[PDB]
Amino acid sequence: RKLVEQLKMEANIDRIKVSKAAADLMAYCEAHAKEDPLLTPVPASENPFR
Amino acid sequence: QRNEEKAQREANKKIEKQLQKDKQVYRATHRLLLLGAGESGKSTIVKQMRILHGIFETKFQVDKVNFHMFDVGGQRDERRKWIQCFNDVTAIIFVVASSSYNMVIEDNQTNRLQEALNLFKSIWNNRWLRTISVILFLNKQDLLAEKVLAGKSKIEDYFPEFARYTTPEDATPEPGEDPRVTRAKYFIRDEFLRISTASGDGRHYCYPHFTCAVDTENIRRVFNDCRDIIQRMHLRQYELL
Amino acid sequence: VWVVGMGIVMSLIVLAIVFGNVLVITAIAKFERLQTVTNYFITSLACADLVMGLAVVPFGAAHILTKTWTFGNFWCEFWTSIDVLCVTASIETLCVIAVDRYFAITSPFKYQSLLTKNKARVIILMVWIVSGLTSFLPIQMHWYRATHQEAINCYAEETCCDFFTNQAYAIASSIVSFYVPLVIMVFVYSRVFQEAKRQLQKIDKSEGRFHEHKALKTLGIIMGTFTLCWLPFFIVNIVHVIQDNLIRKEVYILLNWIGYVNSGFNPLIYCRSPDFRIAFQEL
Amino acid sequence: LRQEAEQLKNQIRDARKACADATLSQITNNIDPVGRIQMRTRRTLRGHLAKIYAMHWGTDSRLLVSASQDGKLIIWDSYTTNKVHAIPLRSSWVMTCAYAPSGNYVACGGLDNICSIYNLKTGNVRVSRELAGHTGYLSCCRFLDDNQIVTSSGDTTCALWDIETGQQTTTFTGHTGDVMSLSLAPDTRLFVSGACDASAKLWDVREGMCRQTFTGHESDINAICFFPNGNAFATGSDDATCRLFDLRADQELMTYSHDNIICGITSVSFSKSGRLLLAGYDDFNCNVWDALKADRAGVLAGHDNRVSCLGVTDDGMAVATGSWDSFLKIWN
Ligand SMILES: Nc1nc2c(ncn2[C@@H]2O[C@H](COP(=O)(O)OP(=O)(O)OP(=O)(O)O)[C@@H](O)[C@H]2O)c(=O)[nH]1
Ligand SMILES: CN[C@@H]1CCc2c(ccc(O)c2O)[C@H]1O
Repeated sequence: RKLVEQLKMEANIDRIKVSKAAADLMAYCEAHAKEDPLLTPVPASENPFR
Repeated sequence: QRNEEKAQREANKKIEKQLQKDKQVYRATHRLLLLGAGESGKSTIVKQMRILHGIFETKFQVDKVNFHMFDVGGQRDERRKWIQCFNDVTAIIFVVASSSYNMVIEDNQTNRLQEALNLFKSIWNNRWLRTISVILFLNKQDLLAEKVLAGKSKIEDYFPEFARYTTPEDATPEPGEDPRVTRAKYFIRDEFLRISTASGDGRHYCYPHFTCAVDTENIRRVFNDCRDIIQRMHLRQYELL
Repeated sequence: VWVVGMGIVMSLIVLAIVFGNVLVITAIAKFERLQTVTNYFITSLACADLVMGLAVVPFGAAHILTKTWTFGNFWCEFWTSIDVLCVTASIETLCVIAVDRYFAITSPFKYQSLLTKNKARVIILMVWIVSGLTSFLPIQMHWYRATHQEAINCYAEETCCDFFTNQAYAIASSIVSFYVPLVIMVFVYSRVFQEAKRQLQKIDKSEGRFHEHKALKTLGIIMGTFTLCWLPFFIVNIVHVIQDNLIRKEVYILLNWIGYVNSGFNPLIYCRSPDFRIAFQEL
Repeated sequence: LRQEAEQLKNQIRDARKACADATLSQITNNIDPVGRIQMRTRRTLRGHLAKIYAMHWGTDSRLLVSASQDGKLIIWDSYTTNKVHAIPLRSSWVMTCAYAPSGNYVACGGLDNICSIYNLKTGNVRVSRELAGHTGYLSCCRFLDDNQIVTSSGDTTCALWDIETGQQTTTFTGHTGDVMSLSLAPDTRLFVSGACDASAKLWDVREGMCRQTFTGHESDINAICFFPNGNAFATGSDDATCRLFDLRADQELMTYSHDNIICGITSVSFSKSGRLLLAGYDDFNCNVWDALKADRAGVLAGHDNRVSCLGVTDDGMAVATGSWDSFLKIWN
């Protein structure tokens, strides 16, 4: 009753290929890797916790 | 400026001094947990202990020590994922209605006693509760005596091991109890201990009692068992025995 | 070549004491989970053993080997006071450990409130003060003199070392140092054994059907390893002062050195907790 | 009806299988590895009487709040290591905490089935409201603004509250097991929920209805978090595996698992750039993963007991981990 009606809503949705999503995630990571203090260690002269 | 940090360092001192006072109270109190199946008489027991002096909790004092007894919250029958929180309590109080062998709590489930054994087996063989002792309250003794005294609905109908069982030699009977009643009581008690003693590695033990939830001084029994639990823990830690 | 062989034997007795007590000192301070109320007494005992094994034994070994003393008439008294202080402070810690074990087992509910960090620190300071009072003050005041030509010549010479005392000081030092803690420890351990026996009997009565040498061995390792090594020295110390030349000196030194070797045994008797073993394996 | 439900379920599997062009590993095969990452403890906060089950940072990334089952709720200043507040609690069983985006309020909850809100900027900090409509314990609390809070309880339900009136604006249903975590979107319009029935959903705050369901795991779910982009999320289950899902592709992308690890997972979190996936564990330490390669790149093993919470500052400068030994630690 309730379950059969709910599954119909999620059955018909728009989907894209895995390749596009992977490319988008990789591009975002590559673009924002510069401003990551955990990845590239910050100099000791600009470390609040040091 | 530097004056801001001067006031901040003073704020810590006032706060850190209050925590020292809370060290004494927290370290000098004991916490107990009540467990059992439905309609087992848990609230009746705590009601009697209340007069002596969400979730249901009660605080009382015996001699000079502090005790803190709280219920499990009275939640529905379920998988217990909150049981991991109570991994440092002093002891676990288990209440079981032994006078409910010929009863069903769905309608096609096993008799309520077998449901109590199933719950006890799961609690005893728990990864988190590997160092917590259990105090057993074989509650509702008067009804069980009345059921056995009247001739009907024998134990052998539901538990076929009653015929092959006999009264233990080291089993002191009660003065008012008849031989037909003393045998019935000990059969249920040994049934619960068989699960406990089988998988025990010496870290935790089980303490059985025969109690009536309304007119029995249970307060001394809990206090004495708690003293033994602490004493045994120290002896094991010091390598002796 | 008695010296060449002995040198090594005394030498092992020096390295082992210093190395053995080094692990206990570092492990307790470095790890936060090992800093408990009871561990303070163990730390104090380890410090005392370290001081003794570092200062006393090497000088005695040098005196025994070189067959002469070189420092003079001041370092001799300093070394004597140091060894008396280290011996007296080592024994009295064991009595405190026995007492706090007795308090923990006999009275479980009041044990948490009875002992705290301040009380433990005060007790340790008082024990150290009592130990120091009987070592430096009586020697420096020169209250342990002797009345015969040999002692007078010994104190006149600047190259000879020997221990001469009168009856009163020896008796007082022995009573203060060894005899008083022994009776307390014996009574405490007897009471603890009685409590353990009662608890085991209760356990057996509760669930005997479906289901004490451990206590015997645990108490024996603690008691015998101390008594059988330290009683002979004190009995001969009391005997030889009240009697005239009933025993040779070599026996006196030999019975004295057993007390020094006891410091090696102590960290094996204690510090057997699984946490200690894990820390030692890691480090 | 039963036959119709089974037929509809096959459509979802058929459509998902058609869109699987290639795995994520082959696409990022040529990416140079990050290498070995090592961190050193910078601070250690003490003053908690018992185990710690909650933690949350602030927007300024300087002050944080921690909750313990001793009946206390302490606010720290990690720069100088000085306690600022200590709020006593009516109930000693606390399983969650939160910190308002504006910094004026702090939330709490636990086995008492009641959420509580305290007013920091009054001293005499006291309870402001008590949102008491639930059955079963609470698992997580999050703040949308100064007047909206989302809570997930243990009765397979989630609700959106209203602090001013203390009433439920809307409720979400559909789970068959206890809900254990949630995480708001960066724009605070969508959120997820990891239940104990080995599934996750994607609710809508305005509509109050589910949109998608992911069932890639095989046991209970204990943690969840979003990718900084907002189009992906990672899950940490009772088994040793962590999985990364994608909303647009509606499929599981990549799994992080090791043969040696056989314990559970209690918390997960990402990095500032969404490149590292730090996950806690039950074997007394924490691990650092790689989002695009599933290669371990360091172990944080300075804890003497299991790790129960984990968080990363908004500016991505430090990682704070709590445990059951009542000690917090700041890594950099
Ligand atoms: N005859 C008799 N009945 C008892 C006794 N103790 C408890 N009961 C029964 O217990 C009932 C009271 O219910 P509670 O004790 O509150 O049961 P409960 O606390 O809800 O236990 P849970 O359902 O597990 O939460 C009474 O109606 C009694 O019939 C007893 O000693 N003698
Ligand atoms: C140099 N050897 C001394 C001599 C006597 C003596 C010692 C230790 C404790 C005492 O109470 C003593 O009386 C020994 O360490």
